[PDB]
Amino acid sequence: ARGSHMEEMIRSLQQRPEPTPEEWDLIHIATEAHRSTNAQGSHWKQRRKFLPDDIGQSPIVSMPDGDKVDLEAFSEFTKIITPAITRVVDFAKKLPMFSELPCEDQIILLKGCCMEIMSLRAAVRYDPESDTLTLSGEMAVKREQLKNGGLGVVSDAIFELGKSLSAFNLDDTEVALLQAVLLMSTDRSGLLCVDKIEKSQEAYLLAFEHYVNHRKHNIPHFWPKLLMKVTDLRMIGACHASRFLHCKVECPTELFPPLFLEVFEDQ
Ligand SMILES: N[C@@H](Cc1cc(I)c(Oc2ccc(O)c(I)c2)c(I)c1)C(=O)O
Repeated sequence: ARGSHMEEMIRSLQQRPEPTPEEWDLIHIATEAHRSTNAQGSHWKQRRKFLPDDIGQSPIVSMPDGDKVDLEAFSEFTKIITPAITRVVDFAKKLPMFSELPCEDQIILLKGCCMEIMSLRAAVRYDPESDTLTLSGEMAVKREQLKNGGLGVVSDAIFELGKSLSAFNLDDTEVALLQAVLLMSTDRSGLLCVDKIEKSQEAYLLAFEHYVNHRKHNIPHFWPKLLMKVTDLRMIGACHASRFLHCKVECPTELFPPLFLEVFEDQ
């Protein structure tokens, strides 16, 4: 019927496929890679400081879509963006299927997912009571502030994602696997090792579907619902890439930290 008598008893309430031992090892590695690079781990809610409320209310630099930029808010956010980008690279480097790619492939994949991953890490720290996001576990920001400091409607999409993810009760492994599925994408141009990257994505997706089955979440249809959030995050990444091109047409390079320009000054 099954396996041994013990195995069937332990699996008695399981229906759905659980992770294999090899998937559990993949899951453990990705979870630890995320927790060792996710800032302020559990400490974030006490240790975050609100962005002063008089910053972000003065958008005066024009943009093509008519959502203007407040340069002082954009400066406060870019001031802390280089350590946050650096943690996404630290995370990817800790995944063996990423670190074994050619160096050129690893840079293309990191450029392709960086905003998706930093937006997910802000959105999972949405706080319903203050209606804020937390940036790098330290800066609490209101919708108006993040919208006027350069993101424009991107910030609304991240807040909407953050508010919707509260009911999903994601744990650190789910966040780490959504990050690995975002990272291991072949939807980018100029990759060499396409088949290998697709195979990794498929291994991460299936470990992730089996870990979701293991967790027995209390909202129904959890796995497709979570896939639809991955799609929302890729839309957020595309919106940000379009918006960042416009930033650079409008504003001088001196305002953009070198690593921020490198990861996104892109297509
Ligand atoms: N909160 C994340 C890091 C994180 C840091 C920052 I600054 C963010 O804001 C952005 C992002 C792109 C931009 O062009 C602008 I202007 C502001 C976001 I959204 C996320 C972490 O915990 O790693």
